[PDB]
Formats: sequence, C-alpha cells, structure tokens
Amino acid sequence: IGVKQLQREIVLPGLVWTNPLTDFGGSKNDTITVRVPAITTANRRDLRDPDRTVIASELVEHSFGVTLDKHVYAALKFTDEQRTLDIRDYTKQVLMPQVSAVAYELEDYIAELIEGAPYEETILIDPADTVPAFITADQRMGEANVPTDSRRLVVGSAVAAALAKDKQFRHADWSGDQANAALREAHVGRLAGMNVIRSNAIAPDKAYLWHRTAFILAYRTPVVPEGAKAGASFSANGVALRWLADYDYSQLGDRTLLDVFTGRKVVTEVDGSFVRAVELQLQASSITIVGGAFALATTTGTKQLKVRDDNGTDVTARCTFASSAGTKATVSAAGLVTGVAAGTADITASYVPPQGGTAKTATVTVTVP
Amino acid sequence: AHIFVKPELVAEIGVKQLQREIVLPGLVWTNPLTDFGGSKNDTITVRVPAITTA
Repeated sequence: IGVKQLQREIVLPGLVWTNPLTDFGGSKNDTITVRVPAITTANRRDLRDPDRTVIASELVEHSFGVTLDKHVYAALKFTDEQRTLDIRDYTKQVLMPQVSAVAYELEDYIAELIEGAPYEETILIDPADTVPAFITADQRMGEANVPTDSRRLVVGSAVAAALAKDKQFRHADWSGDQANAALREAHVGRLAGMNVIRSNAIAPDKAYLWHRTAFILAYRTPVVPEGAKAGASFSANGVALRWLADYDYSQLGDRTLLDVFTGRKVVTEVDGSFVRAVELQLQASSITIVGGAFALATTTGTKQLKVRDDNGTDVTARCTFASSAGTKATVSAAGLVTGVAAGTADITASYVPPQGGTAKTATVTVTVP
Repeated sequence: AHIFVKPELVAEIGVKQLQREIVLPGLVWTNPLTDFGGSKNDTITVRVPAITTA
C-alpha cells in the first residue's frame, strides 16, 4: 500500500571519472594505452670551468593501460507459467527492480575500486576533534602537487555523524555559523575546503578524498544481437545498459538479461606510488554489545550478536568472540551464539582498534533457558 | 575461433606527471647588479655606508 523495502541511495557513479576514452574495441586485448607527457631535468656547471662537457638529459614518456575486464549482468529466469498471471505490469515489477539491481552493482563496483586502492597509510580521525584529520588529508594531497580543483570527499554515515557531533561544528561560537546547521540540522556541508558527500556504499567509518584523475571507470553497452527477439537500451545512473530477452524453448521459459561491460583503473604515478587519493578512518576507543544481557528462546536457541563501538559502527564482522562457559553456550566467529545447556554464560568480544594496540573488550551475559 | 587484427590505440586523457608550482623566483631580490662582466673575478663589490658612535 506504499511500504517499500529500505534500499541505499546512489551517489558514487556521478563522482568518478567515467568514460574519458571509449574505443576499447579498436585495441588489442581491449587495453588502451594512455601515455603521460615526459618531463626532464636540468644540470648545473661552474663558470670558467676547464671541463667543457655537458650532461645530456632525456625525455622518456611513460604509459599505463586501461582495460575492460568485467561484465555486470542481472539475469532473470521466469517461466511463462508466471508471466501472464503473476506479474501485472512488466515495466514496474521486473524491469525496474532489475535496473535498480544493476545500478547498485555498478555502485558496489565503484566502491570496491575506491576502497581497494593501494593507499600507503590511513589518516586517523579523532572523534573529539575531527578537523585536524581532514586538514591533514588536504595537506598530504598537497605535498604530491595534486591540483586543488575537482577534488571529491565522500564520507560514510559514521564520519558524518561524528562531524555533526563535533563541538567544532556544533557550537556556534567555535564555528561562526550563527545558525548551527550542525545542530538545527545534522548537516556539515563545507569542511577544510572540501564539500562533504554522505554515502553508505563505502564502509561506514571511513572517508575518501580523491582528485578527479585518480580513478577511471570505462563502460560499454553490449550491442543488441540481431538474433534476439527483444532488445532495449535502458539507462541506469547515466550508464546505458543492454536489455535482452530470449524465449528459450529448452525449458519453455523466457529468460531476460540486463548487462553492461565495465572496467576500472587506479591512476598510479610513474613510480608506482598512489598519491592522487587519501583515505581516513574514524578512530575507535571502546566497544559494547547491543541489547546487553539477554536470554535465548530455547536451550538450543540461537541469537545473532551485534557489536557497536562508541562511534556506533557495526563492528560485528571485525570482532573475535569467545565464550567463558562453552559447556552451556558457545559463540560463533560471526557473533552468532548457540546455547547447548541451560544456565548463565559470559561472552567476550575483542576488537583491535583501527590504530594498533591492545584490543578493546566487551563482556556480556547470556542466560540460556 | 575468429582471429581479428586490431591496432593498439594510444590516448591522452589528461593525466600528467604531478609537479610543483613555481613561486619562489618572484619573491627574491632579483638583479640589483648587472655589470658582472666588467669586474675582476666576476665579482661586484657592494659598499655599505659607515656609521659612527658619539
């Protein structure tokens, strides 16, 4: 009646360098070789030197390859036994979910590209004062002579929450914003010269700053084969896709496929050091378990634990779980606890903070009925 | 299967080697002395006026 499933929002595809070069089909191995102009070095002699020779400099221009190497598709197999009496409107019950699925897959592709880049080091964000971390991020990317324009800053939900909670932005006297956009709203627009963009695709407690020429996305719409009954050019997030439906008679079920060809590249420098983007991670100091002490439904009951640090990030996947009394109940490595006997047990969750040192410890009590 | 003969296109998207921005030369006192050729050892002497005490 209007209740829709909760789904993410698309920010990342518009914030990367998409299709600077297109003719991938004209090159061997589908690799286009981008060249970089050469630079040289001068030399210094001494006046009136008896030695009258000159050191000859050299002009060497490097290059790197961009390749199409992935084929993102969403394939649906529904039989004509369900097409004419189950789906009422095709263009809103199957086509739109398929397009949204491909769009989210492309966003995840870009997010893996951003997070998977070979960052040399991570800049720590102190939750008490977050501005020094971002100014340091701006400073690291200025020592590499990266241009000051076309820089994008994408923060996770946790970093945005910490920015709003920061007294540098929350207190009007400490920020000069005599409207407290960080108090009346939770928004912190401009920061250290960088426009903050909130996102959920990236890890919740991380932020990424990158120049426009740091990541390259290449897209190609597969050409619709002449041998297909259907065929369209649905567009998702400004990236056209190929939709192809074939009425296969192998099992009397028509199949559909919505696909595109994708390629990613990180623009490393000539010395193989990545300096056109930096990453920041929110610093953590303690962890707790939501729900506190609880009780299972049965003696063999199962409950999925959930650990949150002081920042509020779900750190369940990054914790090691131990049971004080495994004879009554045990806990999986993923946080799920199963009781094996009635009685009390103590569960310890350990999380190494993202700055090194002794891991934080959170202890909870589980009463298996 | 099919074998195609394709070139190896080279593109220039706009990625260039990063380099410093030249600032310093416009700030230092440049060329107050020019007649370096007509002097011994290519050295021009500068005489600072004297001061005294009472």
